[PDB]
This record gives sequence, C-alpha cells and structure tokens, in this order.
Amino acid sequence: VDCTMYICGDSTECSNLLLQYGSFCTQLNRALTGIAVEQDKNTQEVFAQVKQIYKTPPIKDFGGFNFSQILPDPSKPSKRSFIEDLLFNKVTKFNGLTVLPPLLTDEMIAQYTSALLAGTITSGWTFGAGAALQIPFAMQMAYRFNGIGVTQNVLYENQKLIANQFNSAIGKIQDSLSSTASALGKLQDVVNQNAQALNTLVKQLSSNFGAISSVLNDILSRLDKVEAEVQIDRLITGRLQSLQTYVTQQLIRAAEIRASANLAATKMSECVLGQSKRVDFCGKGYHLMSFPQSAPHGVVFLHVTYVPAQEKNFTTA
Amino acid sequence: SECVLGQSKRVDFCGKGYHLMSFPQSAPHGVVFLHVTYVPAQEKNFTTAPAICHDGKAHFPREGVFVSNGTHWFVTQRNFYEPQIITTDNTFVSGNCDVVIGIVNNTVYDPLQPELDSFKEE
Amino acid sequence: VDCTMYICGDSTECSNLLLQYGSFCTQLNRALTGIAVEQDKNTQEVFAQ
Amino acid sequence: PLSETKCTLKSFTVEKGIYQTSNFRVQPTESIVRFPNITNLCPFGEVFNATRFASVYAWNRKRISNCVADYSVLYNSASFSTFKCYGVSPTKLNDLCFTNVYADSFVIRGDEVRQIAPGQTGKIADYNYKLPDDFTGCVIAWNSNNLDSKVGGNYNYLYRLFRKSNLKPFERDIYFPLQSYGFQPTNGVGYQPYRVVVLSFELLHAPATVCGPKKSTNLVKNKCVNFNFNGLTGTGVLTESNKKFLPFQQFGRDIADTTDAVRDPQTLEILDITPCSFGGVSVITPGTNTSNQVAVLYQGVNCTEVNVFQTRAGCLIGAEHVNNSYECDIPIGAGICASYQTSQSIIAYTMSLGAENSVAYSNNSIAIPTNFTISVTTEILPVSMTKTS
Ligand SMILES: *[C@@H]1O[C@H](CO)[C@@H](O[C@@H]2O[C@H](CO)[C@@H](O)[C@H](O)[C@H]2NC(C)=O)[C@H](O)[C@H]1NC(C)=O
Ligand SMILES: *[C@@H]1O[C@H](CO)[C@@H](O[C@@H]2O[C@H](CO)[C@@H](O)[C@H](O)[C@H]2NC(C)=O)[C@H](O)[C@H]1NC(C)=O
Ligand SMILES: *[C@@H]1O[C@H](CO)[C@@H](O[C@@H]2O[C@H](CO)[C@@H](O)[C@H](O)[C@H]2NC(C)=O)[C@H](O)[C@H]1NC(C)=O
Ligand SMILES: *[C@@H]1O[C@H](CO)[C@@H](O[C@@H]2O[C@H](CO)[C@@H](O)[C@H](O)[C@H]2NC(C)=O)[C@H](O)[C@H]1NC(C)=O
Ligand SMILES: *[C@@H]1O[C@H](CO)[C@@H](O)[C@H](O)[C@H]1NC(C)=O
Ligand SMILES: *[C@@H]1O[C@H](CO)[C@@H](O)[C@H](O)[C@H]1NC(C)=O
Ligand SMILES: *[C@@H]1O[C@H](CO)[C@@H](O)[C@H](O)[C@H]1NC(C)=O
Ligand SMILES: *[C@@H]1O[C@H](CO)[C@@H](O)[C@H](O)[C@H]1NC(C)=O
Ligand SMILES: *[C@@H]1O[C@H](CO)[C@@H](O)[C@H](O)[C@H]1NC(C)=O
Ligand SMILES: *[C@@H]1O[C@H](CO)[C@@H](O)[C@H](O)[C@H]1NC(C)=O
Ligand SMILES: *[C@@H]1O[C@H](CO)[C@@H](O)[C@H](O)[C@H]1NC(C)=O
Ligand SMILES: *[C@@H]1O[C@H](CO)[C@@H](O)[C@H](O)[C@H]1NC(C)=O
Repeated sequence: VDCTMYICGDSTECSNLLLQYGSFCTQLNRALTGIAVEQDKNTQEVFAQVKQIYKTPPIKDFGGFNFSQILPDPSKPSKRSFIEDLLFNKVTKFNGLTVLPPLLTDEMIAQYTSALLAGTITSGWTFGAGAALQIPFAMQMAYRFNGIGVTQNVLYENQKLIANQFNSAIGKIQDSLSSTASALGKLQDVVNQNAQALNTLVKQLSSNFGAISSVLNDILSRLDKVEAEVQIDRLITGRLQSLQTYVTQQLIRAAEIRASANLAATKMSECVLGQSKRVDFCGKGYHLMSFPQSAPHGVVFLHVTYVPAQEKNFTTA
Repeated sequence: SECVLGQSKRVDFCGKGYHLMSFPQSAPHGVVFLHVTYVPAQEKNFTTAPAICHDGKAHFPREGVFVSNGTHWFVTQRNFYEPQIITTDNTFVSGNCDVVIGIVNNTVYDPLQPELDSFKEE
Repeated sequence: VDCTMYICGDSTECSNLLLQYGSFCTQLNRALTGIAVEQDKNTQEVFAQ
Repeated sequence: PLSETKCTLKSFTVEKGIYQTSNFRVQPTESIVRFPNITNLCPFGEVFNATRFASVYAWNRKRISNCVADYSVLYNSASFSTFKCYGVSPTKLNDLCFTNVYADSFVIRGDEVRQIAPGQTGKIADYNYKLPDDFTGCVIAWNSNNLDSKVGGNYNYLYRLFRKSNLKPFERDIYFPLQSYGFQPTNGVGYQPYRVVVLSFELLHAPATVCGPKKSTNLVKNKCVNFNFNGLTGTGVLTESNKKFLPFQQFGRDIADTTDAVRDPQTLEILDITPCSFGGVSVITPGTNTSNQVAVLYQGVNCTEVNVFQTRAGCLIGAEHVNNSYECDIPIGAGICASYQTSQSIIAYTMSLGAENSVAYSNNSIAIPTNFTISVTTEILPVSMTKTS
C-alpha cells in the first residue's frame, strides 16, 4: 500500500497534515514489505529443498507403477502434471493498493515439484542425502516396505497387486479433485480471508469518521484552510486507524502462514526426501512415500501409505 | 533435544545428509548447532536383481542389495560398497522363484557343505 | 462481544454515531468469531484422532 | 535514485538489495472545468433590496434555481454587518455549483441576531425559526434602522414569545403567544431592527442549477488533467465511456465511493474517469561499497509512461537484460532477478532453478557409494531478544 495514497488523495493539503503524524506512514510500509518478502522466503523454503533439477528417464518401466498422472505433461506449455492442472482450476489499485507478483512463477514451482518427484522416483531418498543414486523402483519400494517392518519378499511376490492398488488409488484422487472443489478449502480460505480483508480496507474510505464527507476533494472544495484541516484530520485519524488494523491483521495472518509453510517444508523434507517413522505425520497408516504437487499459494502432498486389512485371530504365547 | 541429546532419524532436520551427531554453541541471543553428518560419495553403477533363484527357491538379502560387478554376484550393505559373498546366512528364502519378476539365476554358497566334505574325507 | 452493546448502551444516539465509523464493529466481531470457531477446531484436531 | 535511497535509509552506505523509495505519479498538464451553460443571472440582488421584509411570525421563503450567481459582490458589500457561513466558505461560494438555494427573509432584534446560528438555542430559535444541525449555508444580517424603524413603533412586525412545543427545523405556524417589536429610531441598537437573510444551499446529489460564475472550458480526452464537473472536482484521465447511464443519472460511483463516470453537464456525453498512472518506485542497487551504479523498477506500470526492459513486475530501467540464467542475486519478481557484473553493468535475467540433471535410471541398475565424507554444517537460530521495558 502507498499509505499516503490511501489516507490522502493526490492532494498536498492532506499530505502535509499526514506528515506531522510522524513515521506511521513508513512503519506500515516497512511491515507490509516484511510480509511480502516473507512470502518469498516461505515458498523458497518449501520448494528449494532439491539441489538440482532432476527429470524422468524417457521410458517409464517403474515396476508396473503408473506415475503419468503426477509427472509433467511433455506437451503442455507450462510443464505441469495432470493433477496439478486440476488444482490450478479449483482455486479462484486506484487507492494505492498493489499486489507484487511472487518471485517464483507457478511454472517455476512446477519445475521444482517435477524435479523432486523425478528424484524420488528414480533414486528414492538418496538424492535427499547427497547426490542422487539411481535404483530400480521395485527395489526402492521393497526397502520402504522393509522400513515399515514388512519383509521385502512380500512386495516382490505381490508386486503386480501392489502396483494395481497404487494405480487404482491415484485414479481415486482424480475423482475426488475433479468432482468436489471443497477439497481445496484450506487454500481457498487463505485466499478469501485476504481478499475479504482488502475489500474491507477500501470500503473504509467510504466512511466519515465524523467529518462532513467521506470524499476529501469535496471537503477541499468547500472549506478553505483552518476550518478544513479540522475535518481533514478526522479522516486522517480514521484512515490511519483502519490501515493500522489491516496491517496488524496481516502481520498475524502472515505469522500463521509462516507456521504453515514451516510445517510444509518439514513435511517435504521428512516425507518426500525420506521415509517418516513418525506415525500419522504423513497420512493414515504406515508411511511408504510422498509425492509433492504445486497448487496456487500451496502444496499438496500425496501420501502413499500401507494399511493392513483382512485380519485373522490366532492364539499366541 | 533430538540432534544433541540423541541421533535424529528425521531427514534434513539436523543438517543435510545422514545425521551422525551435533554440537551446540552459544551466540548472542541465539544458538549455533554444528551438525556432523555422513555424506556418501564416489558412487559406482552395478547391475542388480531383487532376488536370486538358486535351487528353484528365491533368495533375498537380509540386509543390503544384490549387486553384480559385471560377471559375479555379491550382497553389499545399502549405503557403502562392501561386496560380500552370497551365503545362506546373508539371505533368506521364500518359496518357488517363478513368482518374482526380474529374478536372476545364480548360486548361493552354504558354509556347512565344506564341513560335510571334510568329515567324509576323515 | 456485541460492540454496539459494549461501545454504546441502549441509546440510539450513540449507535448512530458509531455507525458512521464504518465496519469496525463488523471487523471486530468477525475476528472474535474466527477465534471462537478456531477453538473448536483446536479441540477437534487433538481429540478426534 | 541512489541518494533517494540513502535518505530513505538515513545512511550514507547502502548495502546490496532492492529498496522501495518513492511513488511515481503523473501530474496533470492542465485544468478542465465544465458547467451547464445557462445564461440567466440569479435574482439575489432583489431579496436584499425588498421594500418590506417579513417577520419571524410568518418568515418569508424564496427559492432559487436555474441561474448563475456571483457572491463576491455580495460578500464585499458594505451594508452587511454579519455574513458567516457554515459548511462552506464565503469565498468558495463562487467555486461550487448547486441544485437549489433557499433564501429565508425576516426581521429581528439586534440582541437576537446572536440567536440564529445553526443548532443554537433561544426563543427566536425554538419558538420562531430553528436552524438544524445539518445546516450548510450562510447567515446574513444587517442593521435596518432607516428601513424597518419609524416614529411611534413599527408595529407591523410580530414574533412568538411562547409555543406549546418547540419547532422542527424550517417549520412555520400561525395566554396570547404573539407580540410586536418596538422599533423606534430612538431606541438602542440592541432593540433596533436587523434584517436577516439565511441562504441554505443543497449540495449536488442531482443536476446542479444554481451555479457559480466560473467559465466553462472545452475538454480533452485520454490525458491526465484536473477535472471539475458541477463542482465535482478531482484529477484523472478522461475518456469516452461505454456505460449506459439512465437519463436521470449524473455520475457513476465506484466500490470505494469515488466517481468513476460523470456526465458532461453541457452535453449528453458520458465520460469515464481513470486515476492516471501511478506506482511504487524501487531501487535495485549493488552495495555502495562496490559500485554507485543503480537501476530503477517502476512497479505495475510499463515503460511507455515513465536501457529499458519490461517485466511482469514492472518497468525496469538501467539494468541490462541478458538471456543466460544464474543463481539469482537480487529478486525483482516473476522470475526476474538483477545482479552487478563486470564494461561494468547491472544485468537482469531469468533465474536458474539449478543445474539440469538426469538420473541414469534402468530396471536393473543401482548406484552405490564407495566412499564417504564427514560434513559439519552450521545452523544458527535466534533463541531470545532484548528484554526491553
Ligand atoms: C497410465 O494411466 C493412464 C490413465 O491414468 C493411461 O492413459 C490412458 O491410455 C489409454 C490408452 O491410450 C487411453 O485410451 C486413455 O484415454 C488414457 N487415459 C488418460 C486419462 O490419459 C496410460 O495408458 C497408463 N499407462 C501405463 C503404462 O499403464
Ligand atoms: C568381479 O569380482 C571378481 C572377484 O574379485 C573378479 O574376479 C577376480 O579377478 C581377479 C583379477 O582382477 C583374480 O585375481 C581373482 O582370482 C578373481 N576371482 C574370482 C573368484 O574370479 C572379477 O574379475 C570382477 N569382474 C569385474 C568385471 O570387475
Ligand atoms: C535358470 O536355470 C534354470 C535351469 O537350471 C532354467 O530353467 C529351465 O528353463 C527352460 C526354459 O524356460 C525350460 O525349458 C527348462 O525346463 C527349465 N529347467 C528347469 C530345471 O527349471 C531357467 O529358465 C533359468 N532362468 C534364468 C533367468 O536364466
Ligand atoms: C576416500 O576418500 C578419501 C578422501 O575423502 C581418500 O583419501 C585421500 O587420498 C588421496 C590420495 O592421493 C590423498 O591425497 C588425500 O589426502 C586423502 N584424503 C584424506 C582426507 O586423507 C581415500 O583414498 C578414498 N578411498 C578410496 C577407496 O577411494
Ligand atoms: C475373532 O475376533 C473377532 C473380533 O471381532 C471376535 O468377534 C471373534 O469372537 C474372534 N474369534 C473367536 C473364535 O473368538
Ligand atoms: C554409469 O552411470 C553413469 C551416470 O552416473 C552413466 O552415465 C553411465 O552410462 C553408467 N554406466 C553404464 C555402463 O551404463
Ligand atoms: C527391463 O527393460 C528392458 C527393455 O528392453 C526389458 O526388455 C526387460 O524385460 C526389462 N526387465 C525388467 C526386469 O524390468
Ligand atoms: C441590492 O442590494 C445590494 C446589497 O446591499 C446593493 O449593493 C445594491 O445596490 C442593491 N441594488 C440597488 C439597485 O440598489
Ligand atoms: C450550450 O451548449 C449546447 C451544446 O450542448 C449548445 O448547443 C448551446 O447553444 C449552448 N447554449 C447557448 C445559449 O448557446
Ligand atoms: C568495503 O569497505 C571496506 C572498508 O571501507 C574496504 O576496505 C573494502 O575495500 C570495501 N570493499 C570493496 C569491494 O572495495
Ligand atoms: C502496457 O502494456 C500493455 C500490455 O503489455 C500494452 O497493451 C500497452 O500498450 C502498454 N502501454 C502502452 C501505453 O501502450
Ligand atoms: C537472446 O535471445 C535472442 C532472441 O530472443 C537471441 O537472438 C540471442 O542470441 C539470445 N542471447 C544469446 C546470448 O544468444
């Protein structure tokens, strides 16, 4: 916000009065710029986990697993995944207000996510530690199975089944995202609470705060100097209060988003670059792996987890 | 708590790479952690198999990976190349070997048979 | 809190003056209600495991 | 720009970074004023010169519409003992342009001229003629011995000393509650007759008709100017509008309660107001300890307004655009970053996400490390801050 442009029009008479209130109209700018750069830092921390831009091999014989849904489409302008294209569709000035574009454009985020996903697919957790070390995907899944305490043979003897279930589950998610938009609510609210705040701030320019008129140009065109400043300062006070309330709300909300981004970065590190032994930290059931996906101002993790089923009693000692 | 008073299994929590240990240091209004981490380096390719069919039975490694240096097969731990001979005690068995895709024919050495032969000689 | 009941008593004279301060009451009530539902979310996410 | 940042930081050394330091804003080039080109002159000169004024008993009311006024000649005249305005300045009255004017005429005691101000209290206010709190106008009064005072007492003039209820503002009504003044030229000024005229304007919420002497001017379009339509005054760029105003509408009001469209008062034409271009100005600078070079980013406005390079973040000036990516130094926005490099220049470029690589994946090949390195990594975390009180 150009707080001078918000509080006062393009008028010097009001600017001079605003000036003798001190550094408020620079403290607000400082705070807002801090928030703006913190958003860039959040996105960087979440997605800059990978040192290099890995990419998939041309041939996709990943032991029967079918990642074509989450890997980038080679033919698309922006190299986004098919699922990422669902998310980017299910989420939807004149007073000194302005929106700076994010440093990393959405295709840059898509590049980061595709690099992470390709690294995970072709080298498991090894690229998370140091340089990527290729491994057949079947063996990677075998060792994750071993990690969750199941003898790796169980995978190999059931590979064709375990692939299908996986290929089945990745279908289900599509049905969930394409049909119901409500899934993205978590992001949408964050957008709404921002827009709703903005819509309020501008609306406060339409109020008197006790002056004779909300529009400042009319006050100037009616009252001369001494009896005009008495009214202009009322608008100065009211609009400073409104802008300070907005900035305080934005600071608190940005702190909340900072916490959320820190959680997201931790989840990326501990579930995409490795395997989490922390229960319920990445999906219900025993964690096998995770796949990141970009979304407008957010990240979607697909947690592939192992759930026991069809249990039998036995007597034990 | 997790990096200094212990060893963290959480990846990238106590520094890049596998966490070995950590050391705290004071600083004006802050703390500096020195994360000692283990980073693999100087890697080599190897052909590999998920299991081995020896007697018609599928053999799997108890730890590590089956890796071939081009003409011979060994079993080596996951994170450091140390080729060991494929023994009946480096591995375990599960049923017939037609059920696994990508299995490779090879022999698995058994330490008892040499003793059997030695006793038969004596 | 119902600020119109807090800032102003039963009088309409105070209510009319408060009205031309804009949506300050709406903002405060909205924030407090957000906190209120946030508490329910907090309890749910802890015990609805 | 570099010194602009230096002041903004209150420092003589500016560390490498991007600093917001000012606001680009286009000044208007000329002033345009439009008014309904009526030729009639207002009849004010008659209300101040009527033979017989009314009395607050039946205070007289006159209405003014469809005429051009000149209040300077009235304000500067010598006969007027008191001329005080509320909600508008006496000198400004030539700048505004109203929908209607109400002139109320009466006579009153000189002591009672203190009792006519808006929201004031007293018998002449609550029992004869009450001015409201929302009054916007001018109260005018002058002593009238030679007009309304005569030997034997000018009994023609009446007022109410009692009423069963206080008046609503601008109300008129017709023991005994009425009494006449004793206007004799012998009597003291406090009791001498004062002629009082109250002018209440109606500020424009509709086509203005009683309107100032300012000369109308031919307008221009697509250029930032100062505009004034019927007193609605501001700054912006005018353009032809595609909005379909209904015939009774004068201006379109935006979400921010600002007029985004106005009808030309002297034509059916409908014009759209756009706040002419503005934006933030940031300074991309390397450390002053390295170089005094600098580049400027005008945010949200492209370069036809202000080497030069257009970006999704804005118009960048000074920096040189080069297509080969780097781990980007100074973040400009939308993938563009700037840096200082050796000619010595500020380059701007699309950032590099990282080295491009592909893993040698195959369905039977695995890579294993043969060696290792022990790495010590620093991690600094703030634990507390100064305990200020
Ligand atoms: C991976 O799954 C996708 C669908 O998720 C398969 O794509 C289908 O391929 C058939 C055959 O060409 C088409 O008729 C369908 O229209 C495709 N569906 C979609 C949604 O694209 C793909 O064949 C699978 N690949 C493998 C190797 O299993
Ligand atoms: C794979 O490893 C085996 C075991 O070391 C290699 O065979 C040995 O080769 C050396 C000469 O380099 C001989 O002195 C040994 O007698 C061999 N041992 C056996 C058991 O054959 C083999 O050459 C290696 N192959 C490759 C391609 O590296
Ligand atoms: C591993 O070796 C066995 C023999 O020791 C192979 O089994 C033979 O396979 C052929 C072709 O399928 C059959 O005609 C024979 O009847 C099989 N014999 C036995 C005893 O099973 C097996 O194909 C080899 N596998 C690999 C991967 O080399
Ligand atoms: C594993 O790596 C270490 C170094 O990280 C190697 O040791 C180096 O050997 C060269 C031989 O010329 C010396 O010049 C260096 O000074 C050694 N470094 C250290 C830290 O001692 C070691 O040889 C490697 N091992 C293998 C099997 O390749
Ligand atoms: C096996 O477990 C189920 C659990 O619901 C129980 O109902 C059933 O009685 C058990 N079987 C026997 C033989 O007790
Ligand atoms: C070994 O791996 C490298 C990649 O690190 C690859 O370029 C090379 O072709 C591989 N060797 C063989 C024999 O395929
Ligand atoms: C590996 O890929 C090759 C490609 O030609 C194929 O012939 C072979 O059957 C595959 N084997 C496994 C185990 O995936
Ligand atoms: C009408 O009244 C004004 C104001 O007192 C005065 O200046 C003017 O002379 C009067 N008109 C005539 C014809 O005297
Ligand atoms: C007032 O302006 C109109 C243009 O809309 C013009 O036609 C008219 O002649 C003007 N008035 C007079 C008295 O000429
Ligand atoms: C930075 O400032 C120091 C102290 O003035 C100076 O010694 C040094 O040369 C400067 N850096 C460069 C690159 O000139
Ligand atoms: C500003 O940019 C838009 C879109 O890039 C372009 O159409 C417009 O012409 C530019 N400004 C001017 C004054 O042309
Ligand atoms: C940058 O792009 C232009 C065309 O857009 C091309 O002619 C030029 O060669 C590119 N830069 C370099 C260093 O080649």
